[PDB]
Amino acid sequence: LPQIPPQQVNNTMYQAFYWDAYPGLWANLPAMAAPLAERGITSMWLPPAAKGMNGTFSVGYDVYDLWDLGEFNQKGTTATRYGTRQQLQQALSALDQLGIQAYFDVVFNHRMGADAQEHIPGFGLAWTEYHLQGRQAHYTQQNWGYLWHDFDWNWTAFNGSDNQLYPGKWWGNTFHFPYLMGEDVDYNRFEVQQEMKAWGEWIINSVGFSGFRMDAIAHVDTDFTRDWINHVQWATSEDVFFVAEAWVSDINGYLDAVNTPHLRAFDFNLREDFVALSSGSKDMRWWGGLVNSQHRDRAVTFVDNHDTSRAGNPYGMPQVINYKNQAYAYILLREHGVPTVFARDYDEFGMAPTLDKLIEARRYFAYGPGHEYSGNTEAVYAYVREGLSTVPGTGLVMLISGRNWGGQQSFTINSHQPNTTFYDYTGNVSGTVTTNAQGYGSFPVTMTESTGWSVWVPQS
Amino acid sequence: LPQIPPQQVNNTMYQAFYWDAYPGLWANLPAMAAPLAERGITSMWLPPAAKGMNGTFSVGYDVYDLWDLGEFNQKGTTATRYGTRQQLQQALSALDQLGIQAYFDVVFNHRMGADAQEHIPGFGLAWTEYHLQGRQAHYTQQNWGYLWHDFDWNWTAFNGSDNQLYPGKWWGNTFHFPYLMGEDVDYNRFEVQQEMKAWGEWIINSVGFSGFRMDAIAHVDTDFTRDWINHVQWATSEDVFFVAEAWVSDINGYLDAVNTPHLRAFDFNLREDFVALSSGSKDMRWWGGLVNSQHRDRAVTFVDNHDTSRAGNPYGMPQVINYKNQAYAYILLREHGVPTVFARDYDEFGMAPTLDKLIEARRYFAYGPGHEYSGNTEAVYAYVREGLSTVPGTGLVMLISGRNWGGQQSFTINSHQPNTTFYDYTGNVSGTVTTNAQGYGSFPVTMTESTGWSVWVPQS
Ligand SMILES: C[C@H]1O[C@H](O[C@H]2[C@H](O)[C@@H](O)[C@@H](O)O[C@@H]2CO)[C@H](O)[C@@H](O)[C@@H]1N[C@H]1C=C(CO)[C@@H](O)[C@H](O)[C@H]1O
Ligand SMILES: C[C@H]1O[C@H](O[C@H]2[C@H](O)[C@@H](O)[C@@H](O)O[C@@H]2CO)[C@H](O)[C@@H](O)[C@@H]1N[C@H]1C=C(CO)[C@@H](O)[C@H](O)[C@H]1O
Repeated sequence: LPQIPPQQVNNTMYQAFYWDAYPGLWANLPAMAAPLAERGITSMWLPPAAKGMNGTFSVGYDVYDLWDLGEFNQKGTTATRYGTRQQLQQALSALDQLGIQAYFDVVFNHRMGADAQEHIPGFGLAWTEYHLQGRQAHYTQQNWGYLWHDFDWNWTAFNGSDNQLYPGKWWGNTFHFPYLMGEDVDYNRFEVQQEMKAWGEWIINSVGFSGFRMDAIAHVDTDFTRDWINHVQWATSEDVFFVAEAWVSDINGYLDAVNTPHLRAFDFNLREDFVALSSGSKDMRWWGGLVNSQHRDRAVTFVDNHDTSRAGNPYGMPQVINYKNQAYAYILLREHGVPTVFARDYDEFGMAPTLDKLIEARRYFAYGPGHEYSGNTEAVYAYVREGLSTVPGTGLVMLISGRNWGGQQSFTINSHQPNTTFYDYTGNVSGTVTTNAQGYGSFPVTMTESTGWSVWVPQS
Repeated sequence: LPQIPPQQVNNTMYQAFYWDAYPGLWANLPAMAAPLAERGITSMWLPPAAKGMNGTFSVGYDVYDLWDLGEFNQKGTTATRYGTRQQLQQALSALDQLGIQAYFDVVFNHRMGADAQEHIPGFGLAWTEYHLQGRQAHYTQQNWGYLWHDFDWNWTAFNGSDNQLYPGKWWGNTFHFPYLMGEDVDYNRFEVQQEMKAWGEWIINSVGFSGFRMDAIAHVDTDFTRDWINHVQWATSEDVFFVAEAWVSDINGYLDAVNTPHLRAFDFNLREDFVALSSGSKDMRWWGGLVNSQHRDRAVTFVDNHDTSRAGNPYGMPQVINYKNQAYAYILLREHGVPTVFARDYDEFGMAPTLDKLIEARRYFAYGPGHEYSGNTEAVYAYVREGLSTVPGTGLVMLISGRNWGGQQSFTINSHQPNTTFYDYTGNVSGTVTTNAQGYGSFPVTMTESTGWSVWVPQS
């Protein structure tokens, strides 16, 4: 396999959970991640790891105490759904030896599970008194100095609940609607901003994560988001990875509003093309999405996540059932974006036998400039990676069929590698393809759903 | 002085010329560069280095042969205005030794100085026959292989001239008007595109430049522009620098049209604030500029260049007569953008003494998160750099007067450094400032033109 200079290895993200998945994940995470690292996964998005209101039953999004990573006895348990902090720290060390960066699912927008009610003057009853043992232990003046503030999480830490404002509050400068659920956190209050900057430092520099997936971040004040990202980046030696879950109509607008070069965003709109792909009738010449937009460099592409694919389909999203490998090929091999392999696809749906080779194709071959194919048809999409002049053996000519016909079809494509012989890394088409002196070869693809993708890369 | 980690040192650019300046620059450049390296200049925008139509009298923008860097006798001289290519290579070696990156001023849009005319069938005479001895010497099949194409630069390498298209030609997809001057090069021709890629690799990997100032590039086909940048970036092991001279009304839309993360652009709009500043009557609360836009991270800021500041004022631009040190402070110490120090200001106008301390202020202290100041007045702008937690002694509190009243005014500002004693690195205000437990100090600034900027930094 071609050997890539480490600093140039493509980042391939793996979402290491789906809904209700993997109770006790932390203990098992080293084993799960060992083969994934061999394939070419270089980062995993872990489920929200902080204590949530429903204890071991919580997936993590009903977050209670951001400073309690399965360490303190609260909400009925010490461990989270996934395990104790010790098991998490050992998981992080294992992933570290394996070369994998772990991203934290931070839930900034809301809190749930108050320890007691309060009477808020001029308002009434609210579930706003939060005790937060983990905060008491780690958010101390000794640890954080200038970022430490003596204040209690009660109703003055929140904008409000049930889309009603608490006295003297306002929702903030939010790109989406401000209120989603729970007790909406007031990031217009200075002491909360500073504590969150301290927590971001703790997660990277002390706990040992390498980046964040930012839950519902478009419901959160945009100025705080920018200032917290900017603070954590300046505060860390590594280049920390930030990806927004900004599930809005205009994700380009959201990124321009936050206005930090460190923030990426999930490509929600590219999925609509995979929805069309699943029909088996999509015109394979047209592709939209963030990854073909003026923010394409800041795109994090995916096929499904725990909201889009979930038993019962609770958010009513159209499903991506068919042609899923062609969808994964599209996100994995093209030059732009950081792609996400979804655990439910790899694991539960059992797509690992075919996905394994696509992760390797991205890992060891998808390098050099990218080229679109003037010869795309209504039924076949093709794409080229030149490869690396420095690394002979890189480059790829990929083809995907959006039809279930049977048989093959071939396309004359310029690989930009003269007089080079290729072969199909996927094992879907047999034989070789030899290019001519100007770089062109005749590459086939199978016109089926089940095997309708091919990734031709140069022979050893 | 604070010791900044090598990979974190701010980029500070110096445009190493102005109009008609420095005949024989190459021999004198290492001498000029050594003290500037000490102050903190890290990159130098060098004048267009390729042979021009006007020989030793060519600043370099009437470019004739891009492969002739002063190595071949054509246009009446072997050496350019700035020297031989031997003397250029020696200057680049010395810059390497000083840790200074060199940026090549590439002139892609047009050619001038045709050797003979051609009778274009169905058009008439045109000055299109380019002999190009440098191209004969270096653009060879043995040197470049796949990128080498056998063709001569005659009328079929250009789109037209005098805003008139040649037969079969179109102007291309250009953001600005396509025609500026000379023989407009056809970048919609494959062979011309492929040759320019070869040349880009040559400049970086063989001559030893580190980046590019892209002349008149809004007039050049946007798709070539993106493809060239991306090709050169992939073909270079180092992180190559690219700044566009896109002198258009909507620089944001230009950078979105080219759509590569590697391209920066000059912030022409911010200069309009410095024109206002120069009057002595600017409202210092208000600032525009690309550096304050959604493309701020891709801004290259400056006060003047060889087009805006020139004897005779050839393009009718308003001049920044006064408050020039305040302008420089503004572009040098704020967190976004890469700033440019102009040789005409440093040298001819004698600003070196004061610019020396503001360059050192950027090199050594301008790190960590930036913060705007809520208490800006019509007369005073202020701004804070929080500094680095890992490097004690960094950070700064800058203020700039836009008034010439005399005396001093003090401003209560959060420096984000508790219990810290500051002093004015510019020496314009005597004494020290001591911040309280929460980081706030009372920072003075002189209300004058000639001394009205202060840059408070931590005592050592
Ligand atoms: C579940 C999901 O809901 C919201 O997303 C909606 C978008 O706002 C809309 O644009 C709409 O078109 O569809 C989306 C689904 O209705 C919300 O904005 C998202 O942040 C949210 N996803 C995360 C939020 C959670 C915490 O409240 C979790 O429940 C969820 O699993 C997260 O992925
Ligand atoms: C000198 C300058 O001319 C053009 O610039 C104009 C802009 O296009 C307009 O938007 C307008 O506002 O004013 C500008 C000045 O008239 C052109 O676009 C620029 O590229 C050009 N600058 C470079 C071009 C040259 C030719 O190679 C050189 O003469 C000049 O020194 C370069 O800096």
